[PDB]
Amino acid sequence: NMSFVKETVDKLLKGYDIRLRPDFGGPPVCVGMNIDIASIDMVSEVNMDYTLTMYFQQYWRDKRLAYSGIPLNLTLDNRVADQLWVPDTYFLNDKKSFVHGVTVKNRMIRLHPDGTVLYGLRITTTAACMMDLRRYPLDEQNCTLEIESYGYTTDDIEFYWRGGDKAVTGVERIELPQFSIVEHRLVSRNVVFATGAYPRLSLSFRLKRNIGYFILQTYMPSILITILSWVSFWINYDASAARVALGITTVLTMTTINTHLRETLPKIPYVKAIDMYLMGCFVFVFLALLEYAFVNYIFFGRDVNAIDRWSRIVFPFTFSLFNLVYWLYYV
Amino acid sequence: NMSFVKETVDKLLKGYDIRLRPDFGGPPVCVGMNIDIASIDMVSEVNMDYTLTMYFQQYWRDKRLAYSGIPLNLTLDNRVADQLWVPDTYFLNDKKSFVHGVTVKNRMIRLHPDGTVLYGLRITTTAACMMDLRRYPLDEQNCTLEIESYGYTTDDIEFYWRGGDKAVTGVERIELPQFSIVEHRLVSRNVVFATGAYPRLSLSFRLKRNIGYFILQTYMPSILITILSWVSFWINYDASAARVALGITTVLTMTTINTHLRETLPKIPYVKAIDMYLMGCFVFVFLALLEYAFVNYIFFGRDVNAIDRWSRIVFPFTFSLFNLVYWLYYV
Amino acid sequence: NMSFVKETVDKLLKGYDIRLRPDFGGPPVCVGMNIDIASIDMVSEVNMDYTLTMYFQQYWRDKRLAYSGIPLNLTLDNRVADQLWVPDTYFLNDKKSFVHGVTVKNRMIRLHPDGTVLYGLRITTTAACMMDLRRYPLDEQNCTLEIESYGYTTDDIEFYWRGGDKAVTGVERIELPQFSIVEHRLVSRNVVFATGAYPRLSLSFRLKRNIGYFILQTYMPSILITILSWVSFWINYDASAARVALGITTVLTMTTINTHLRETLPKIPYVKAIDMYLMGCFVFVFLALLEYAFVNYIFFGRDVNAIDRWSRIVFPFTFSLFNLVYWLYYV
Amino acid sequence: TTVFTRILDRLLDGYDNRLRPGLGERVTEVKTDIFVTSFGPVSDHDMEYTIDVFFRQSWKDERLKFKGPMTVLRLNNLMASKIWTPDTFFHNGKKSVAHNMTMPNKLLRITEDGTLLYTMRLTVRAECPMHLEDFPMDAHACPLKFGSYAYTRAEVVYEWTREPARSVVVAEDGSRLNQYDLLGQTVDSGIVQSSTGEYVVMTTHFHLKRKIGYFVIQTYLPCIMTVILSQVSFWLNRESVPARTVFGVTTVLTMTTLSISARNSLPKVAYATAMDWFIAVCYAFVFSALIEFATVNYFTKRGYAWDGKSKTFNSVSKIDRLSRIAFPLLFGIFNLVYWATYL
Amino acid sequence: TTVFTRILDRLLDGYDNRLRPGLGERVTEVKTDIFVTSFGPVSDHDMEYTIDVFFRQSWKDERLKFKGPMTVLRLNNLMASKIWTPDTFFHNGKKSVAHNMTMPNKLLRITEDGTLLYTMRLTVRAECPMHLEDFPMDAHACPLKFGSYAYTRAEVVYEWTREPARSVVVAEDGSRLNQYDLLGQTVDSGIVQSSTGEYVVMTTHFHLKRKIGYFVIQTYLPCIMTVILSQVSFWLNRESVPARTVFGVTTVLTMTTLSISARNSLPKVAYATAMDWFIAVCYAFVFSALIEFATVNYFTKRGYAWDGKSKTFNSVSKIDRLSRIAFPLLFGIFNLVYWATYL
Ligand SMILES: *[C@@H]1O[C@H](CO)[C@@H](O[C@@H]2O[C@H](CO)[C@@H](O)[C@H](O[C@@H]3O[C@H](CO[C@H]4O[C@H](CO)[C@@H](O)[C@H](O)[C@@H]4O)[C@@H](O)[C@H](O[C@H]4O[C@H](CO)[C@@H](O)[C@H](O)[C@@H]4O)[C@@H]3O)[C@H]2NC(C)=O)[C@H](O)[C@H]1NC(C)=O
Ligand SMILES: *[C@@H]1O[C@H](CO)[C@@H](O[C@@H]2O[C@H](CO)[C@@H](O[C@@H]3O[C@H](CO[C@H]4O[C@H](CO)[C@@H](O)[C@H](O)[C@@H]4O)[C@@H](O)[C@H](O[C@H]4O[C@H](CO)[C@@H](O)[C@H](O)[C@@H]4O)[C@@H]3O)[C@H](O)[C@H]2NC(C)=O)[C@H](O)[C@H]1NC(C)=O
Ligand SMILES: *[C@@H]1O[C@H](CO)[C@@H](O[C@@H]2O[C@H](CO)[C@@H](O[C@@H]3O[C@H](CO[C@H]4O[C@H](CO)[C@@H](O)[C@H](O)[C@@H]4O)[C@@H](O)[C@H](O[C@H]4O[C@H](CO)[C@@H](O)[C@H](O)[C@@H]4O)[C@@H]3O)[C@H](O)[C@H]2NC(C)=O)[C@H](O)[C@H]1NC(C)=O
Ligand SMILES: *[C@@H]1O[C@H](CO)[C@@H](O[C@@H]2O[C@H](CO)[C@@H](O[C@@H]3O[C@H](CO[C@H]4O[C@H](CO)[C@@H](O)[C@H](O)[C@@H]4O)[C@@H](O)[C@H](O[C@H]4O[C@H](CO)[C@@H](O)[C@H](O)[C@@H]4O)[C@@H]3O)[C@H](O)[C@H]2NC(C)=O)[C@H](O)[C@H]1NC(C)=O
Ligand SMILES: CCCCCCCC(=O)OC[C@H](COP(=O)(O)O[C@@H]1[C@H](O)[C@H](O)[C@@H](OP(=O)(O)O)[C@H](OP(=O)(O)O)[C@H]1O)OC(=O)CCCCCCC
Ligand SMILES: CCCCCCCC(=O)OC[C@H](COP(=O)(O)O[C@@H]1[C@H](O)[C@H](O)[C@@H](OP(=O)(O)O)[C@H](OP(=O)(O)O)[C@H]1O)OC(=O)CCCCCCC
Ligand SMILES: *[C@@H]1O[C@H](CO)[C@@H](O[C@@H]2O[C@H](CO)[C@@H](O)[C@H](O)[C@H]2NC(C)=O)[C@H](O)[C@H]1NC(C)=O
Repeated sequence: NMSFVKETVDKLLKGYDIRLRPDFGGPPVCVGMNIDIASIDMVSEVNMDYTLTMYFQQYWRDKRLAYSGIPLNLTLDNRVADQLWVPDTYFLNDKKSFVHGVTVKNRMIRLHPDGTVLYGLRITTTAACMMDLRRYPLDEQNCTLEIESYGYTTDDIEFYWRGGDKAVTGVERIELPQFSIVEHRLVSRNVVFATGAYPRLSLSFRLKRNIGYFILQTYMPSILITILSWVSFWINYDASAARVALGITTVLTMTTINTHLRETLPKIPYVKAIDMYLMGCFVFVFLALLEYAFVNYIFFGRDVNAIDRWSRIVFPFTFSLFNLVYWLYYV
Repeated sequence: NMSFVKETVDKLLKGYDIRLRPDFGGPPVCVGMNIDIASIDMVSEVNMDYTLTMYFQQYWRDKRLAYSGIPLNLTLDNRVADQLWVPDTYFLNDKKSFVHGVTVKNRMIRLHPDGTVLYGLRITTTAACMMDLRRYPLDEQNCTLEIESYGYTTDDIEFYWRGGDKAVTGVERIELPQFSIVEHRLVSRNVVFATGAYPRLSLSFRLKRNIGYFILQTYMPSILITILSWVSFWINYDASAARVALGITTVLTMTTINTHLRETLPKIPYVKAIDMYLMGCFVFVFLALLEYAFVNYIFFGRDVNAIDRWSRIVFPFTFSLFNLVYWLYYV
Repeated sequence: NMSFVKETVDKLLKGYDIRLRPDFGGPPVCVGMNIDIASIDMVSEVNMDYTLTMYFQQYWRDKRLAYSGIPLNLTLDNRVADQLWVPDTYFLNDKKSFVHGVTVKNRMIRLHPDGTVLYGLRITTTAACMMDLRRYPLDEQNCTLEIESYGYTTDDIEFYWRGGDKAVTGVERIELPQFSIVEHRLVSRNVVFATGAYPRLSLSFRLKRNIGYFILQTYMPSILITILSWVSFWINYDASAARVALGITTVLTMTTINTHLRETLPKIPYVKAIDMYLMGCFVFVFLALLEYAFVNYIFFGRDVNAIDRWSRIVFPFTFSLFNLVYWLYYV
Repeated sequence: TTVFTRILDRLLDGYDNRLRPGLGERVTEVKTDIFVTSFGPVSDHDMEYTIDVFFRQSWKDERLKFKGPMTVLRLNNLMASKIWTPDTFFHNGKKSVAHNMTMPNKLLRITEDGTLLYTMRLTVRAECPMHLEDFPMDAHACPLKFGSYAYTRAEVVYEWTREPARSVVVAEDGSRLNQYDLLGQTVDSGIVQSSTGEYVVMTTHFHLKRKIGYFVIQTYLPCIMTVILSQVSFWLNRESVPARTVFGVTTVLTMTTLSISARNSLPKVAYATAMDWFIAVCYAFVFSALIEFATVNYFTKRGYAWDGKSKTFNSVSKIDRLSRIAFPLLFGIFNLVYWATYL
Repeated sequence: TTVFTRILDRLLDGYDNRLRPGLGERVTEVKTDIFVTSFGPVSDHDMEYTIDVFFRQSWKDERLKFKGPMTVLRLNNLMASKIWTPDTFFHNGKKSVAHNMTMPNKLLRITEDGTLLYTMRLTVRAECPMHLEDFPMDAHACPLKFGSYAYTRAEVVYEWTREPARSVVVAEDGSRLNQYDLLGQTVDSGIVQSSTGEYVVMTTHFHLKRKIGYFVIQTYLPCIMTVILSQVSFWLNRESVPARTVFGVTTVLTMTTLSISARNSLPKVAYATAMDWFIAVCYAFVFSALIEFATVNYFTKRGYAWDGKSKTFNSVSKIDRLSRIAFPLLFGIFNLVYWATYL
């Protein structure tokens, strides 16, 4: 009887006070939360945030909503949620979030005979992630999602992961070209403010950046230009025009790489690991041009070939030592 | 006689329960869907998504809305949809969608005497398309549009394409600046989750990128710079200033092409076919300048012309061989 | 006695028809407007608009809101403006406007015993300003804000600046990084459309661009390179490698300066005053390289030392003459 | 006031806004005219254009007949939501805005005979499909199509208030175009057949012609002078091997710098524009000029030039002598064919 | 719960939220404290900064006194719209967002004596006028001013909940500054007179100090090494004219490239920053180095360099000998004055 189901739901909402939490004035209401990750759209270093799409399900029991005589789980229209109490769950580090509303609002309400409420939302959220980019691009970030109740303290509400470690699924669905998911973790804790103590659920991912793009596009061109600057060491010292043109161009080429690479990479206003590598490579090409200026300065006075001969060994060896220390430190 | 129609519409909505689907508790309601693609605005590799504008029609029968006595199909003001049951259809892979609202909400409600409901929406949607960019710019992409019911399982609702393969129109009229729609496909399938089986309608396109733009903009400039570096092999090795200036300038110009190339996606950090071609071309120009460094280093100790003589053949032959492997692999 | 105040305010809104203007069907209602400018945000050449944040106060008298027995000016909650008639004032040249809504809507309603209404809004608006950039960056713009009634004609509403020429305050406090406000003006007039004649209030600023930034950024680097190209005239003509490299690099630097500068400046798709200067300086550095080509062309057959000697005077004198014509025409 | 309140209440009493006027009896005729307050910027990258208009619609509704002291009721725009209005939409619109500052930018006037004048202020981003093969010497006809979304031509038809040429009016000071000239507009009206029926569509085509003046100085002149500059190397003596190689290689870099900046202001179209062909040919002239020196350098017998007071000296290369004529003549002929073809 | 439902109904029975507490009787005192959860990024281009706060306001409303089994009512945030709240706005705020996911980020607590605690989570983009004459060695005081929009100081006054220093609290790990250091904040209150009356303003100044580490590696060091590099040309012999001309010209191009990209991170301010003076002087040294060579080249008597065997050779230029000391010394003196002036 479609009329009997309508009458049962109308009776529930005639004497239901949304201003009061379940078991108001008594024991705290326990809210179980499970997340089904749909995708992670973009991880932004410039904005220090990431975009996450997920199915956010909350699970709590409200004895006022218990109904008898209907052996079914009522799937109601999403507009009935406006007449029911829901937890005031918010994301502390979220910067901009919305619920998808095409073709209708992506919202689910499911009721159970004992009063249990399953409440699911399809949410796309941009959550803040203060990334430490000191090892960029060989860095490993840890981006979390803080889940907390805003108005209700631990004496009113309790959060827990429904299913334990199995509360968050779909992590294997995450396909990021620049990152790979190494580990995800579920944390349940209490956070104390001036207004009281609040339940906190934390979902954190450890993102490992892939180095392949930067080896091909940034590290390799820098190395070959630095190796290119060593060609001057194998040219005779009377070829002043040839060796200055090689030295000046590579110095200018190295700057052009840096000034244009930074315009592509995320322009964070501090020094990254690559900024140490590019500045180190600039020094090598700068020392190579300074190396000839020393040779050109003293072959006039009278071991002149010795400076060139030792430069063919010291520069490749020191750059190898520079790479050995650099790569062992950041890997 | 609009007075009679006003009575008819009010009679239909008197006691009409919007939370219950047609034939609630009985056989599932079959929803037929046909799409008229107005345009495909943008296809973004950076965001891995595309923008789609379409007329989205849903066909289903509701015996509660059957009417008699008026030989007409009732086209009502779109605000009646707020008083009618509509399917909770959403797009599973969309990122942000909206219904146009100028001058009014772009929504259509058309009733039929047998109870058939036509529900049309003009929607612009940004749907997720996980593009494989390994063969860029000679790649082919398969972007889909997943249509699913959010709350209702297959036991309550059913989806199908109205008209078979003719359900989607306007694809052949689409013009994309960077792509061409080779083919489109319609798939109907049932998808099983832990919470039950849900209907799925999938609309997919196969996009083939046009290589013509990149031949003139990226490939040919890189080939000509590579051929330019071979001119050094035809210059006398005694011209140290001339051949180093030619070699250094071309190597830098290769970096200038590589750095400044908007069309090579310097923004997203992924591996592409064009990245391997530009890196391969950079190796050739780097070996040509390094080729002179070996000739310049031993023409005083003593076969010197042999290295130059062989480079006039090996470099054009290896670059041709490099292009043979590259173009056979990516085409 | 807030209970007495509650009775007075409730009586005012009982029987209040917001659809009708005061003195509807009678003489037009005079609306006085004063603006307190808070800031001018971003005068953009790319979008040909500017952003204005202001306190928009409208003064009009509504006899229906006159109250007696309270020796106070009733400042009410801003939500009362939705229950009162307000003028349908709009900004004709605005492109995107919003009323600030944190913590609540930045809206003010203040009632007076005689029936005078003070209605304040804190508005950020982007208003279109079609700039003539022919003399950019030595240009002077005139950006306006057009204030008009949309539906009510001059027979229904009148607009005037409350306080005469003191109706707009805060102009002297405005600080623009790129512009300095020379003068502001207040105009009251009528604008005739097809639907009738409507009152118009116009606030206009005259902005004079500061040249200090562009002297150090664009003009001086071009002048120094042009002077750099004159160094070739002081090199002997037997040094072909030195004078061509000097001329070529200056020409290439000028292209580098021009191409990179245009990527900084707004994308104005027409010729600016600066585009005439940069293109004029390119010609000078192009004639300097062409000057050597003539000397190199005749020193074999044959005058040659005379051409080089005269170029040391003609080029500095012509470039000074070009600057005199350019700067007197634009400044 | 009380009398006027009763008049407004009487109009909406029993009014059903879900039914169009004359539903089931006659076709609803809507008269439309447009006053363009500003023809906004055109975006090549998005293939769209912005336009700000006063969009006026007029139709007859017998349910709104009234008798009173005034013949025309200039009402608050909130009255529009309580009555029936046409569901007009722009077929090629991408994202439109109905301005809401400080109040909804709408007006509604009801004449005593039931005629309704309904106007709103809109910013419309409409699709303008552009073929950019002739860029930057291309002309476009950006359309603006509007009609009913749900009502077929058997229910709602659209007409222009006056003669079609005079029904779209552009303000004299309403040109926000920077790189385009609005030559005029053509106004038409036809029938579009879709999968839901036949609909009346009103079409306005704005004919735009791009201004080439910016691109002549920014790209065409530097490219022509760079090609001419690369041909200056032909007049340098054949003994200046380092000098002419520096001239040749640097100009190829200069062309690369100029070429790269030419795609800053274009959409990533897969086809080649008219400016792409010019740069490609400019690359060929620049590239062939350095190849010419390589041929000259390949036969160069002596590394020393004329001493000035005369031993043998290298003669002027016959390749170099003919290159001073062939290269400029072919580039001049290419320019004549190129500019005549597109202009 | 049924008891609490009756209490809430009694509180709002006859309650008018359009009137402030004690309207026409006494000034409403609003005690405010701010908890900064994250001090977001600072934008030099827009002269703005972002901050995420818990904005707590407290005031007494005798109409909300209640007696019940509990002393504090922790109600849903929808109760805030049913009662009077202060119309607090941020004077320098540009575009602020009150977060509403998944519910309104607001809390309301009513004590039995009528005291209210009203907190909301906000993201505020406030204006911060910046004087960039010392960029990047510059410090700023970004204010955050708030008060009543409509109620004058005779109707609503604002006080800090505790001592002003302790009334603004920054989260220990809630910092989102990439190139700034938050040295601390000063808190003050005052009166501002406007065209509508006198209002109480509560002012919080955040003192920021930009970190120069990024610009030392990116700009200053390449500029200093380029200038030092351009002075290396003074140690080359005066006979190698093509070599030194390439050195002088290419470094001016290198300086131009570094100059061009250094202005990418600054607003188009009409004044010169501290970094613009440094680049202008660095440009002057590189240009002056080529002019120095042009003078030496002008007097160069012999085109052949020293053969290494011993016919006369060019002596080392007196100009070159002095330039090896004056140029490094003046640039060292300028740096000593430059860095002492700004650091
Ligand atoms: C958080 O805050 C935002 C506002 O900043 C809220 O959005 C607004 O929510 C209101 C309450 O639900 C809505 O009334 C309001 O209007 C909605 O607009 C949606 C489409 O958005 C476009 O159109 C609006 C209106 O012109 C325009 O403002 C916006 O910029 C877009 O152009 C509609 O889909 C939506 O319809 C929903 O409600 C109607 C009710 O009859 C149903 O019939 C529909 O089926 C649908 O369920 C509605 O009209 C919202 N948008 C605004 C103000 O822009 C969020 O809701 C807040 N979130 C939470 C969790 O509270
Ligand atoms: C990204 O970075 C965040 C921090 O910014 C990391 O989050 C931390 O994760 C660690 C785990 O790796 C957490 O440590 C664990 O916390 C649990 C919860 O503690 C709360 O509850 C207990 C009572 O149950 C209180 O006593 C406590 O004060 C807290 O209120 C503990 O239960 C865990 O203890 C377990 O292990 C220890 C031994 O190590 C045993 O002695 C215990 O009995 C127990 O078995 C543990 O301490 C930490 O709390 C998290 N911090 C925050 C702020 O959330 C993310 O992990 C990181 N991301 C990744 C991928 O690494
Ligand atoms: C982009 O990429 C997607 C995949 O990511 C492609 O989508 C697939 O498209 C193929 C067709 O090319 C689909 O294959 C078809 O599946 C139908 C549904 O199968 C389901 O249901 C049946 C029962 O009805 C089950 O048995 C089955 O296990 C599935 O659960 C089939 O009905 C189709 O049958 C057709 O082929 C068979 C022979 O193989 C014939 O016997 C039939 O008569 C009939 O012709 C068919 O197998 C596949 O399901 C799609 N996958 C998904 C995930 O959608 C897109 O096609 C691709 N885009 C482009 C442009 O290529
Ligand atoms: C930016 O550019 C705009 C134009 O686009 C300038 O605006 C103009 O400003 C001038 C004043 O500087 C305006 O001229 C004045 O208009 C007044 C109003 O005219 C209206 O009303 C009268 C009847 O009262 C009608 O006849 C008329 O048609 C209009 O409808 C006049 O009252 C003024 O008259 C006074 O000066 C004139 C001489 O100029 C005397 O003869 C009179 O006796 C009297 O003293 C005057 O004509 C002009 O109308 C404005 N134009 C527009 C389009 O608004 C801005 O000034 C400019 N910004 C800056 C900073 O310069
Ligand atoms: C990209 C074009 C590439 C073209 C490649 C064309 C390559 C090609 O075919 O070269 C052969 C020849 C080279 O002439 P070029 O003047 O460069 O070289 C002379 C030639 O080698 C003579 O034989 C020498 O005299 P000799 O008897 O040995 O004493 C003479 O010595 P000297 O007197 O100087 O000491 C050399 O200078 O050129 C043509 O016949 C005109 C071609 C016009 C081609 C026009 C093309 C536009
Ligand atoms: C910005 C630069 C401005 C430069 C302005 C330069 C103004 C100017 O005219 O200088 C010329 C003069 C000498 O220059 P320099 O030493 O290069 O020229 C020598 C000079 O001409 C001798 O007279 C020549 O010997 P002689 O008598 O023929 O036998 C000698 O020939 P050789 O023996 O080599 O074959 C020449 O090399 O320089 C100064 O006095 C330095 C002043 C301080 C300069 C301080 C610069 C910072
Ligand atoms: C309503 O939902 C409840 C909870 O999910 C369902 O109860 C589960 O039923 C499945 C049936 O296979 C069992 O395996 C689970 O153990 C049950 N769990 C609990 C907590 O009872 C119930 O079957 C659903 N009813 C309907 C009609 O769908």
